[PDB]
Amino acid sequence: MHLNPAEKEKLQIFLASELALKRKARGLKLNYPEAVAIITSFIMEGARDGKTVAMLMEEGKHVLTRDDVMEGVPEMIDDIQAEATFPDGTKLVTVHNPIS
Amino acid sequence: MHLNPAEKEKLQIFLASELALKRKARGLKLNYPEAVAIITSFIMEGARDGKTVAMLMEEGKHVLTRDDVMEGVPEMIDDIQAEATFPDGTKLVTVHNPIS
Amino acid sequence: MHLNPAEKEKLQIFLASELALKRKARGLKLNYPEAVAIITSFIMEGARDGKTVAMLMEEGKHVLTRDDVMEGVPEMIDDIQAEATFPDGTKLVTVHNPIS
Amino acid sequence: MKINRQQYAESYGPTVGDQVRLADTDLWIEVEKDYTTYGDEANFGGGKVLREGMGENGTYTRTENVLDLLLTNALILDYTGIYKADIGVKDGYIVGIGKGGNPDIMDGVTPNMIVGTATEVIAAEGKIVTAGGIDTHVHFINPDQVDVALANGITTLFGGGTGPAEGSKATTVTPGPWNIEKMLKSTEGLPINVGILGKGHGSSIAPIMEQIDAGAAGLKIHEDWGATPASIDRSLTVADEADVQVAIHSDTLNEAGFLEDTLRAINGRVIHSFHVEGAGGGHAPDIMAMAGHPNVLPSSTNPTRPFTVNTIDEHLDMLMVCHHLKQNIPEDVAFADSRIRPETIAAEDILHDLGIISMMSTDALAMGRAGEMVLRTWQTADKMKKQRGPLAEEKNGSDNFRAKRYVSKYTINPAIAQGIAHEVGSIEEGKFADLVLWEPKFFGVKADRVIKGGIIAYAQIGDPSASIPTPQPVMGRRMYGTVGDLIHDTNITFMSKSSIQQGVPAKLGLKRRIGTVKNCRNIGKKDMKWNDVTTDIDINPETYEVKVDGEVLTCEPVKELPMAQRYFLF
Amino acid sequence: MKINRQQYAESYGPTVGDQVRLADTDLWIEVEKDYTTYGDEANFGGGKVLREGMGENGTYTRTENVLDLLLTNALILDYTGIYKADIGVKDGYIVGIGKGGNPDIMDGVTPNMIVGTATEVIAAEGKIVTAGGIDTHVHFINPDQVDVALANGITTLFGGGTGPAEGSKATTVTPGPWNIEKMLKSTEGLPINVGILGKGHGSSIAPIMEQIDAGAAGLKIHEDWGATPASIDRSLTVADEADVQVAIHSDTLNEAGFLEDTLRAINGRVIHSFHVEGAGGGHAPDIMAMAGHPNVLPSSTNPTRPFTVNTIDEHLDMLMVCHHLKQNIPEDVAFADSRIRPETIAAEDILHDLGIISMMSTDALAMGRAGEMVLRTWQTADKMKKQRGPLAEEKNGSDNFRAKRYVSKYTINPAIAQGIAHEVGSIEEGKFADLVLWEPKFFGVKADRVIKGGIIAYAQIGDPSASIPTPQPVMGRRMYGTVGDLIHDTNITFMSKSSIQQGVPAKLGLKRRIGTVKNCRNIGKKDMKWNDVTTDIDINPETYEVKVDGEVLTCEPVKELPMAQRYFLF
Amino acid sequence: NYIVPGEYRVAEGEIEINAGREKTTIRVSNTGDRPIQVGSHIHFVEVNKELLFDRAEGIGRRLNIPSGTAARFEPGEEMEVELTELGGNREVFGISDLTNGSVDNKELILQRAKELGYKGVE
Ligand code: NI
Ligand code: NI
Ligand code: NI
Ligand code: NI
Repeated sequence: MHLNPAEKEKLQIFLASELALKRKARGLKLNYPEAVAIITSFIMEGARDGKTVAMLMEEGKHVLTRDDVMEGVPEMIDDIQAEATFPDGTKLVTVHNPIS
Repeated sequence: MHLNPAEKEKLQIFLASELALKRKARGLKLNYPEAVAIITSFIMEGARDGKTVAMLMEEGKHVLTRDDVMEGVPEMIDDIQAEATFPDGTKLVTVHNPIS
Repeated sequence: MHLNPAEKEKLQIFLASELALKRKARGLKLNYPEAVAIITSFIMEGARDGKTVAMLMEEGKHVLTRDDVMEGVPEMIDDIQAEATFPDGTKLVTVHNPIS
Repeated sequence: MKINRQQYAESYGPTVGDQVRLADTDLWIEVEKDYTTYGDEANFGGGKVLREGMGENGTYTRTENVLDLLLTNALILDYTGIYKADIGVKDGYIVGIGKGGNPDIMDGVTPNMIVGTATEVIAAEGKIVTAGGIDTHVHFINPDQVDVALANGITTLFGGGTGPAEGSKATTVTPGPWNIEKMLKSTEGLPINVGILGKGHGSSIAPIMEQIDAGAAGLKIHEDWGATPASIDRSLTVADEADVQVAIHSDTLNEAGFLEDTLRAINGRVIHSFHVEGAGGGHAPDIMAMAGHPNVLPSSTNPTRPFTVNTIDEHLDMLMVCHHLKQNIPEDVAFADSRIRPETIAAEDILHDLGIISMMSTDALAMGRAGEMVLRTWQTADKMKKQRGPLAEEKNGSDNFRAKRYVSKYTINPAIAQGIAHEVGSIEEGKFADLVLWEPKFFGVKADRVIKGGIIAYAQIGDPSASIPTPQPVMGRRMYGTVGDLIHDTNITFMSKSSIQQGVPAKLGLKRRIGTVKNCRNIGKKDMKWNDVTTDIDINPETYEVKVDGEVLTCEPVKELPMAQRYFLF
Repeated sequence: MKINRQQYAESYGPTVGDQVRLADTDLWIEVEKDYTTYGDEANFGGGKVLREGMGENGTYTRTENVLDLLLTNALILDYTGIYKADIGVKDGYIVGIGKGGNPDIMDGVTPNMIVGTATEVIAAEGKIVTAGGIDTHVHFINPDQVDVALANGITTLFGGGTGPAEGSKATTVTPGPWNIEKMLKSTEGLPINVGILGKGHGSSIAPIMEQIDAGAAGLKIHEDWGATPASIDRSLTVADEADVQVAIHSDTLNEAGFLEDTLRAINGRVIHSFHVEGAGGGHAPDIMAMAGHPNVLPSSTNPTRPFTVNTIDEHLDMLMVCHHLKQNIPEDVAFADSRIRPETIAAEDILHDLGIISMMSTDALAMGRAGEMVLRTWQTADKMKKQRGPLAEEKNGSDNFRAKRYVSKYTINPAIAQGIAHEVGSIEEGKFADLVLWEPKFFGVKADRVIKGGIIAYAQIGDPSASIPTPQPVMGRRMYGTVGDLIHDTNITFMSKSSIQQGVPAKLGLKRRIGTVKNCRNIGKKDMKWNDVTTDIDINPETYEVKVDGEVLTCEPVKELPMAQRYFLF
Repeated sequence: NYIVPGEYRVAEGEIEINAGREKTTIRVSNTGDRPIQVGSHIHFVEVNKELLFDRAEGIGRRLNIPSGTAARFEPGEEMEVELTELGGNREVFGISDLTNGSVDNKELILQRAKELGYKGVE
């Protein structure tokens, strides 16, 4: 596979997102790391899909809403940042205030 | 996400449980680590759901039965122990003789 | 569970395969590490199922075809090798030119 | 020109009179004073103040009052106060708390806090900064326990053990000269401060004392090795000669004596009573009465902290494993059961709140959680505010008195008890620069950056392959202070005066900083900061009801805690 | 007997006139010459040539012209040529490039390249071998960054920092004697070569110079510490006395001067201009004009490399984080915005292609990606071939001229700039054996094996529990060169001549090889291999249009790159 | 009742910066063709040569703006700014090397500024 250090680490994010999505699907209000994981994996999969950085900067604000998460979680997340390989190489996506 | 050492490790348990559940679903009798993983992840997800320690001590005996596992596996598992964050903080669940 | 070093590492392969299969299912042509992960996890799950080494040496050539992967990926993969616990212990499966 | 308070706090952190919520608790701390000069705040970055000729002095060499490190705009939470200041570090020690910058052009610069060519900057604006936690009940069982401790803000581990041997899995003991030497060598690779306890057992002095001469920093008396009147007596005789502390886990079984017999053997000498509530061990049911005595330095371990609806149910099997007991032996089960009492656990919450139990500790991996000492301290304080109300000592709606009482339990008090408070345990000038930065939203839960001897040792930080360090996954990671030979300069091995005098560090090739244990035989409960209360504690032998000043101490268990499911992935 | 070319290349790697595609780019390199004797190629394995009495000599002791290591059949890509040879290593250094084997029976054996009893073999047939990358813009922020660098073929890190402190997160600076000593000690555990930069700030000489005497290998002038005329001047005065290099990140704000004022302060002295395009910092908008001057050694950092459709959108928030800026301060945002210009980024691609920007670098973790210097160099070359065509200098349809121009940017040129090219930076006899093997399909993307001082330090290798090392999962892993005390012999700490003369290594107990920084005040743009062009660069202050020789330099951003989604799991 | 973890509850009132120090308002122009941005703590007389203002009025002073903020001058832009007095020892070293000592030495500072072409010396 030739996995580098980042590829190994970022597998964890995907896994944490899968965990969090199962928790959401069985009716739980998500906590801080769960919410961060879901939005982060969303961004990295979006890059893999070939979306632009600008698309993901905006889409990232519509992944989870405040009714999906526990009290105070929206205010705990000032931004989420993630890097992934886009068609044009690694780029950084910054999503400001992803959950209103 | 601010993952601490235990959060990172315990992701592995969830993953091993998912692996084992796929193996069970395609008709395989489960082995020792598979059985342990399933029961362990069950406990940690139960804590996340807000069950009590006492509930999980008993529910843990009804996750897998001897017909779900290979010969001798029930007798290899004297107990399973797992810690998770309950609504009232980290607690330990001990399940004695989880597979009769 | 008593996980040894290889059991821990090989969990990653299963996870990478699950990731890659989700990418394939949403319509993406797979890249090099994705393709390797899928074929590798296929082999290890086949061993768990109790297939022979000889069966998997041949089945491994029919997991992905060139229309499943990006340009040049078939030619990048000369072989895939994986070890797993068969009913008769650990064995090595070598699949030559898995994607024509 | 004036700045409104909201905007001021968002730029520089809070100032005098502002309050900050601790994590998701209902505890609020208020800034008591601020060492700054408004308009001359230090800050670093593009176009900021700490630049040559401006807030950074360009004239002075490192010796001329210049710092190695300035933490700008810290909100300090310490037994000494809750206040706003810059913190200046040099030679690995805190040298100034006050106002940093450049006396060329700024008013109110503390004279030895010059930002110069030699100065690194850490931005503490908007962070709470505390001393590193001092955990004095550590079982050295699994080296993976160190990162667990660092992640919750612990910087010193005192205890014993050789790994997952049954003796160590039960008791904080590194027994004898050879095991002690081996573990001192192991300690060279552990990125945390360490002190090692020998076995406080014997009926002759020499077998006990030779552990102190070998490099132990104290002793542990534990019932699993025989907490007999003789072992108690000999250990304290050794400790009084050697100037080290003795920790006791007393005779739960009451086999050779009741509590009063243990106290008679102690004979007024200084002792640290571990897990004084007794779930972690001790004369059943009345061990917690220890915490009333003037010669006792009392700590709790963490699984009983605080009293919750799941606390009792986890304990029996935990105890059975730790103490190598068998379910099929009725007297093993009876011993275990005798230690587990909701009556004393409930009273333990209140005794903490009253300043009668002075210290927290983990009991890491032997009925305790290595990364939850700090966590559970604040959960206890929060529970007590909810159930008891603000303390009478509070003012302006803040919880500052409670916050000082509770922070002392895991910082200064264990350091005083162990004879190491000249080096560690508080944010004071002249002490080692073991500092923990916390975002208030994560306070007591997950440390931001842990500084050890003036260099960051552990941090919550992201993708090492990214353009900046903030992208995911953000996780706890060891930093440069732990790498190569820097691990030697950023950590202290605490040892007895005799072992130091006898050249043990040179004999073993120890390269870590060597700290001297001292002044621990001439202290008592009166010396426990904000937790100095002596009183008669009565524990009913039949009902386990706990009384102080004729009043029954009891409270309810809670179903939910803060600093819990909002934060943790599992 | 004759062998057709396809079969020859499949057995021994390519020979004279054969071409190889670099990864999935449209760049082709052609073998220029071959040192072998056809029929006497060295190879190792079952029934192969390197056996006693045959291709391995059985007579000579290690001193008698015998190698410690032979890399057989390497395709070398270096500023010195693109050619086929065996590479011989002894005492951790490259001692022979030519033809290895046994002079008993083989023709054309290079006299000091005998394969003997003492010789290990690495098969390089079918691999491209390059010098290890020299990254001269490293922020030491997170130790996990080292493996990231090794995985993309970087073997030397020059820069500064103490971990995730704000000063270090913004600037390549290890400030003052104490922080420098601490980081030299930390470096003992980092499996890569290292040189440390002090703070190039002050208005007196002594505070700056004492960093050099403490062990710094150079200085960084950074606007976040005040890139004033005084700091520039004093730093260069120090550097001229000490024979070390100065890197500059200039005054973006134009606060104390415009570009011409910075150049006047430099006063014709040698300087390394970091991120010369200016997104990474410098006089807005015209900093890139630096790269026209004969006394400037100009580098780029990697996030602008090459110009793509997503480049601009990632930059603002990246910059805000790195330089500790606030979104709610309009002048912070204006400063950040002033640095981000598609006009100069587009011109930067072309300036690389013309040999006007001489070096690449990462800016690891402070607006740069630790593992993408090599990667983005080749993506830039590929983009320029696609948009500009083959260079006029090329012949036979190969891209050899471009390949030499571009490989020089991350190997020899940074080494020359830093004063370390006597030790590292190219595959030449007498230099340290830092070598990277690449499968052509992974060239510039993921290194196969990274050799440090003659021992493999990092490799893409599989299951450690398997019967052979090729089964999955194949991932980057540290090898034996990084383990125990071998990490000392396989890596170099580069230091100033004065610190070496003053015995700093002995004083700090440094066990690594100690490299001397020298000959960096007597060089200029003319000394940058294949990238030596001086010219007047005009940057329009209103439109940011870049002109060279009266011609506007511009190109389009691309939507896709090679060396991207075919290879990476995320 | 809604809990924002770690939230502030700031006190009432306002923070006066540089309290008790003399304030001076002056007009400043960017005569150059690239933007110039000036930080809160730079000795004002030592700013970029192409800023035009009464240089004598910048001696011993800096911008009266919150610590870490700045004033930005686009090309050709004139703005009115308020200065405050430097504190501490009222000495400046380095920067543009116009002072290197007490800010009281106005004649020397201006002589150096004029010789080097800093705009606005009488
Ligand atoms: Ni105990
Ligand atoms: Ni214990
Ligand atoms: Ni820079
Ligand atoms: Ni940089």
